Amino acid sequence: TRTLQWKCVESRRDSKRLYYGRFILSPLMKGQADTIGIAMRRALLGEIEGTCITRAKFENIPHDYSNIVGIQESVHEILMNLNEIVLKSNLYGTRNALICVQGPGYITARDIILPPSVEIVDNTQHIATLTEPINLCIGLKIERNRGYSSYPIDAVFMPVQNANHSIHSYGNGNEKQEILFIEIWTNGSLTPKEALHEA
Amino acid sequence: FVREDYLVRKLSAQELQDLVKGERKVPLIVDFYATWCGPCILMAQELEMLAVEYESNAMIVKVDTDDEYEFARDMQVRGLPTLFFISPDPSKDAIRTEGLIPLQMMRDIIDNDM
Amino acid sequence: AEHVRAPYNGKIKFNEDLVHPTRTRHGHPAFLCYIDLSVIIESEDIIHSVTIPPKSFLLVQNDQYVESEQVIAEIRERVRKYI
Amino acid sequence: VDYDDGIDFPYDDPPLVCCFGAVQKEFVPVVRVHDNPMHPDIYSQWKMLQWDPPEFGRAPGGPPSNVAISHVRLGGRAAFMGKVGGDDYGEELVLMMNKERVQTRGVKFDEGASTACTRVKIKFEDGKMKAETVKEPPEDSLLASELNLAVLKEARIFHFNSEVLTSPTMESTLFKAIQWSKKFGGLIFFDLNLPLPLWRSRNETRKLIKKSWDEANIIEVSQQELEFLLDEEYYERRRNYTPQYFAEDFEQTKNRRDYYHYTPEEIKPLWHDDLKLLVVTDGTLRLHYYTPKFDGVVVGTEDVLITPFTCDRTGSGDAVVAGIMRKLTTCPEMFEDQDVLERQLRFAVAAGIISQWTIGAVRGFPTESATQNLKEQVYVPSMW
Amino acid sequence: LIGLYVLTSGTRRGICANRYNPCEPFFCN
Amino acid sequence: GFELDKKLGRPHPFIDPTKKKQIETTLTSDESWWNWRKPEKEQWSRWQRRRPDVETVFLKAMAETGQVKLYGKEPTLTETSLYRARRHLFKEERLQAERERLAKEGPMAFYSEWVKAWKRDTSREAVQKHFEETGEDENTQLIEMFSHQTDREYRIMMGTDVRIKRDPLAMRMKEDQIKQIWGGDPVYPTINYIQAPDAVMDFRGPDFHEPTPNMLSYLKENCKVIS
Amino acid sequence: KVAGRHGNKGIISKILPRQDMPYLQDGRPVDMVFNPLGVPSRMNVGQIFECSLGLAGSLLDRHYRIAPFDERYEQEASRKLVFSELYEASKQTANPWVFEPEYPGKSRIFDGRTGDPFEQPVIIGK
Amino acid sequence: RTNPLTQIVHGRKLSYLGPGGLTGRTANFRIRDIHPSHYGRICPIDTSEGINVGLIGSLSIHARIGDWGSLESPFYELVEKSKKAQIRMLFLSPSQDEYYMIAAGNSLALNRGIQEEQVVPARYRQEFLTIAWEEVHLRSIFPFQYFSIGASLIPFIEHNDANRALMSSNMQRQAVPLSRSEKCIVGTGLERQVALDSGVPAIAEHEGKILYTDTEKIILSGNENTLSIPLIMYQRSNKNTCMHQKPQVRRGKCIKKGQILADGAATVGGELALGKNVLVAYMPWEGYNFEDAVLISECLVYGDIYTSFHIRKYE
Amino acid sequence: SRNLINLFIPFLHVEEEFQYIFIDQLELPPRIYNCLKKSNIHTLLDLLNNSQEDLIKMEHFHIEDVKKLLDILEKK
Amino acid sequence: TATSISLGIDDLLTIPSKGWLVQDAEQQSLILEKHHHYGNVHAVEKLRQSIEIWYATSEYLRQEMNPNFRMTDPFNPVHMMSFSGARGNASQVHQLVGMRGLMSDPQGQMIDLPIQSNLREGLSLTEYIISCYGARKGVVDTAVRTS
RNA sequence: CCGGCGCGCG
Repeated sequence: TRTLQWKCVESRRDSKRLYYGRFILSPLMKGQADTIGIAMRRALLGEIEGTCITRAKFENIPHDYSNIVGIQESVHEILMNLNEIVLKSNLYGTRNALICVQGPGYITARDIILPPSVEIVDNTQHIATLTEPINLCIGLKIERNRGYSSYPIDAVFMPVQNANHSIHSYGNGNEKQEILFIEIWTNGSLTPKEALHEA
Repeated sequence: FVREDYLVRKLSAQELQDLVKGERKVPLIVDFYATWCGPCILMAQELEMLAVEYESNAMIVKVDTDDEYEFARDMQVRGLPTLFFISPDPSKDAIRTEGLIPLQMMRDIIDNDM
Repeated sequence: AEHVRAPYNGKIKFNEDLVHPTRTRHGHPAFLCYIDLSVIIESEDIIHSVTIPPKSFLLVQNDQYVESEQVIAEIRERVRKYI
Repeated sequence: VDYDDGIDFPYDDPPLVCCFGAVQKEFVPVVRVHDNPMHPDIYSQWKMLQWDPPEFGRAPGGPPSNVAISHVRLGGRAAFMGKVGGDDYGEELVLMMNKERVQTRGVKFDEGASTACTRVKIKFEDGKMKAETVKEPPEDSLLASELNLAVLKEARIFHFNSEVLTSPTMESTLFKAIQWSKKFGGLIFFDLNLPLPLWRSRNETRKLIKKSWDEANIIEVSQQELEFLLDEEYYERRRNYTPQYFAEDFEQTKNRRDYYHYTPEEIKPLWHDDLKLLVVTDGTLRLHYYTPKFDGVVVGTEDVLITPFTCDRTGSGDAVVAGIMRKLTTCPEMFEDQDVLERQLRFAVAAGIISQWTIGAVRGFPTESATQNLKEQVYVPSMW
Repeated sequence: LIGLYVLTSGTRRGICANRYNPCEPFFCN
Repeated sequence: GFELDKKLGRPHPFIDPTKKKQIETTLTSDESWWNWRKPEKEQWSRWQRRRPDVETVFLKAMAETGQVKLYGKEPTLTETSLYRARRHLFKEERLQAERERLAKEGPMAFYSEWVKAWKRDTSREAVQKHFEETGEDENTQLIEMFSHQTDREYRIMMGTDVRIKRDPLAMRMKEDQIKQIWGGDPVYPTINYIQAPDAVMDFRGPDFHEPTPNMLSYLKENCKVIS
Repeated sequence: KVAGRHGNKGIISKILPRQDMPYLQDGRPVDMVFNPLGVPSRMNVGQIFECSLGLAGSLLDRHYRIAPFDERYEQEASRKLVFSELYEASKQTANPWVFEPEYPGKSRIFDGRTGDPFEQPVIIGK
Repeated sequence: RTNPLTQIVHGRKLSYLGPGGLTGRTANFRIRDIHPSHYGRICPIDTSEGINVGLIGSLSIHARIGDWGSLESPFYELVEKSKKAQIRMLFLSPSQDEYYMIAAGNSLALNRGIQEEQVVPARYRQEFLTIAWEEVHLRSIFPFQYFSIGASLIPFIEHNDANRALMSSNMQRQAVPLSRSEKCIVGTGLERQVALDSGVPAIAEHEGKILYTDTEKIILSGNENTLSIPLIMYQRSNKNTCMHQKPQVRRGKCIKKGQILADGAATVGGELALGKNVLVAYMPWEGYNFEDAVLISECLVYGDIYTSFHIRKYE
Repeated sequence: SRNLINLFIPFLHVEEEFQYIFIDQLELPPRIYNCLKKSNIHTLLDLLNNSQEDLIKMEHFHIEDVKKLLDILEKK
Repeated sequence: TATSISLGIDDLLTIPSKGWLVQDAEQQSLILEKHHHYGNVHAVEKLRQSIEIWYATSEYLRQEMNPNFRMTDPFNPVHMMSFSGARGNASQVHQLVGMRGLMSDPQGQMIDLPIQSNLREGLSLTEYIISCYGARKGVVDTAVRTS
């Protein structure tokens, strides 16, 4: 119906934390595709916000460069694993979550007690492994923000992994129309279509 | 004080004859090799790994064909690398494998045939 | 020392009686030139002429074939050598 | 025998070749005694015997599957004819041949056999330990009813080794396959590659190989194999001869390596009527060729010292034979023109040279582009 | 210096501008 | 012929074949000095093969297409230098030809080269028939066709981007032509160089020395230091 | 201070957001930008060979351990190795910008601030 | 102890200084130069910068100290037919180095003659010649024969000017171990040698099986001998650089004597790993890479690509 | 500002409502087997990648061969 | 930045006639060595010839390097980086696209073996060792130019 | 809070 249309020409879920999408937008007048592409690229790479863990509190740790008896990973590795958890939320503020389990076993991302406004993208993400029945209580801090940043966690809030666009001549030079393609890679916290709309 | 770097022992034809004649509790794996043979290096490393795996549950020995050429020809050796899997039971028959067979193949032969 | 190089592929044409035979510092037979010698290269398209200034070594022979950029003429302490 | 098989077709290019025998990983068959052994345990010294090899192992050959893989890598089409078991190792071998684009339609599976495994019984005859075969491996147990007549019809060259002569079943199957191949117009390529048993005595090996020798149109032997088959001691004495007072020519004063070219009169005992080409290989250094019309030698070279830590001579003879077949299938004038024959044999020389630069026979087989590049780099342009 | 050299390097001329022997906009300011 | 192709700049020999003469007979090595005699046997050089480059491959491709014609089958070094001097004009001609083909055939026919899963007829007449029968205009059909393109095909099609403007000759160049840029396969196989990114180094391999013994344990082993 | 293994040293003078860095034809921004004028005066061509082959290895999931003086096998041995591995990565991953027949090793990249391509192809790598 | 490369190259230095040796002011100007007897024994590239240039040397990869205080390098001997020559690799002292015709070329050349008459570059009596193969006595065949460890870690070194090779060797000794390490995509194959001989990784002293692994220890048991190997965790060097080890094996893995058990700092999988593989462009960008400046992206910062631990000591 | 907004409005618009099973191991007739190689098909994955439309297009391929291929695949 | 001059492997342009000239010098060096072995020339005549024939060849490549750049690749990055006067001179570009020429041993004398390859092609093991003679001089002469 | 020795950077 519309003279100018857009559509998702390919959608692909490579893994639980890597979504792909390609979109088309035609016909565009000459010069419009360049403006749309550059502004959309900069918005996708800089203006889309994400939700991340930013602060985790331990109880029986001298410093983040020490070990715990019965836990295979040191505190530094636990913090690095916590930094890789992909979250999703539409709200702002410093929400807090809880990790409170008893071993032995594997502590995955599904063991986090989240507030109702925050959701887990990948349940299988690894945090630590308990070899013997020890107590482990970790208090987390979660907020939604842009860009990047009790032990502080260097949180990278950008959920779009990469973006690309291409411009092609539509055909005969009646108005030298153009075809715009946009490729978006996300971490699963939002789909490429959601990233396009939010941008 | 210093552990030896190699667990596979080199035997003569007479020593191998005495070993086969005598009572055997674990499988005996006999390797025929020559230092001028290129494939025998990889077989040597594989057999070192196999000897590490089977600490006391198998016996890995090697015979040089430049010292026991006639003995190798008698034992029906047509080339190198060649392995002989000798079962501890005298009633059973030995198995000759020719080529650079995988380590898992050696494990299967030892487990389910000796 | 400046090297005159053949500007075209062709046949060297000059009279060897206007030059004096010598021996180069590299051990080669050559012709010493003390006059305004004219050397003709009969190339594939037309005949070309190369002017050889005096006090120069002419390293080529009459009717010899030469390639382009090939040296045809040359213009021009105490060490101990052990064999 | 009586009729034909399948449907006649124009057939695609390059012409197909068939390799008959056992498919094995590595397993150089030619084994003799060498007088310069390295440390029995430290295999890091054994590379020194790769750049100073025993003469019989200068360009070792292997199973026919090596020749098939090398031939395919050199731009040809090849099919392998043989039997493997139905276990994991047989499937692994067939997968190796398939990834190399070798036709495995001629491969017969045996679900009840263990691939590359032979049953033997150990006996103590006259005070010495010996073994005798109880059940042959599936690679030696291909029956004449298990052949693939389409492959034998399409194949223009039939290739086999003398390892099949150490098995009676494989011998009968080989002779039936040779009959089928000669019926359809193919050429028989005998690549001797004498295994360890066949070096016991000259007369026994001559009697064992005479029939297959006479059934072959193309024969490739090493210098050691040829001299063993004719007379080992005579040529050993001839090499050791030194003039007592003065040389007969200036070249004899240089004490260069001996590259003696056997006369066709010396080759006469081993010649027969259907033999179109005999090639004697002194590694990759010399390629002595003999045809009913002419004879000569192709001068080659080698450099394994250019890469001392990756050089390995295993599979070099397979590459030479594969290059010979590759040029024979596409250049029929080799059998009749001497200059063309030498020019095409330089390709096989280059292929053998490259194959010595990598650890592993299959892993190091060159491609046609690399072989042609090395041939043009080594030789002057007038010898191309 | 490279930027200025590229900026002030003028048109391709002669055989580097046209493939064949020839047997541009006008701006007010 | 000549004197007109030279005037117009059309492909022509540098030297007119009619106005060409041989170079007579030169010295026969019997009336020549020792230093100017051709060697009896050809000498190995390591410079006996001509160096591969981009210019030779592109000139051979353009001679195959008829855009230019060379003196022989293999372009000379003079022709290679001339192509290096004038190479932008031919690429611009190819780009203009591609633009004209896009304008003539239409987007559906032009871009179906990089959409192999599209089996419908892509001519303008077929597009108009589809629009009349279904109400889906050319843009809708174009969007539908690009919905079957793969990511590999899309990335290949990026050579037609208006900002990239990849050479059409290079886009359709085949592997056998491309390999001649560097001369083909290296004589030393690359498999010797290749190592797995996750490989763990085996220190008992053939390229390693024997395991270094503990100095104290080595002293005690040789019975030099008491317990 | 950062440096490569070819005597190419330098001080970090500027840090940009990823949307400001120049980016490739696959849309990925680069991590470092080096001055090309440092090669001719310093005469270290081996860094150009390494960056092109490092890019090829990352796409092909390969590592390369090459002994020095590989031209003892053939002329331009390093060029044949790098160009053929660049083309293999381009063909397998369907990334035609990785190997350009017009100018091997170099590709057109785009200005992250304007989205317009830089006029000349740029040698990129890893 | 900055990195594993510095631990091993320090012990292989040769100095003309010290008691009984010439001082920088004392040093003659004909010394500090390269002598033809150095080939294969002293690296011609590696030297100190400053007043002590040409007075602090460095041993080659294959160099050996003889029984007379002389340096030896191995050469491959080419002999006639009638000679046993059980081992053709003989170490050559500089005194006998001159009187051998040593070639460095290859034998991949053939014309209508025979191979022995092809000419190759060779060394004889401290000069460079071009003689036939039949007149060659020894061949130099090892790839890393003439270089030290520093120069042997430079890929495509034959395309770099030798002046920058000296600078490149020094810079590799100043590399900081990163909090996370990764192997180089392109190398020379000597990284595995450096890792093994530095002692930074854990090397098994006894064959057996892996039974337990964690941050603080690795437990290996073999032939009724159970050992426990501790792992260094965030220790300090003399240069304020962190030392740390992580396991490289899993429980249930069979181990040979001399095989790797764990990876140390600046070591991944048994190789020297002093840097990172990053996407790079070579172009001018608005003067922020003027002269030798480097423009980087924020991804290298918030990704912790070049983050390093530094530990100071206060007494 | 208005032109930019109009350029980014449309993105918010809504609308009204076998790799290792090879041909050789399969018992195929020689005529069908050789045709597949001429068209560069070596693995059963590639055989299933081609629709029946393209199978008939290649030379020396008939309708009978198409039916024979389906029966053998159904039996394995 | 807008033009973004760069530097690739194929931008390092050797003149088309290097292979012709290197083969010519190789043929003359092969002939003289045979006749020197014959006793038709003496050692100094052979020592002079090899040095001067390869110095003339090296110097001719340097002269033709610029007209090759000016006529066939005016916008070549190596040419622009030096012809504009920005960074680098003709001598250093010759080391990259021509040939490194001849070196000298510490005691003044020249080495009777040319470096006939450039840095783009890759020096041989023998040539790289010889080129280290000039590398040592530069660092040593720096320690005396300053003091 | 003084000098020697060793190692480095520009």
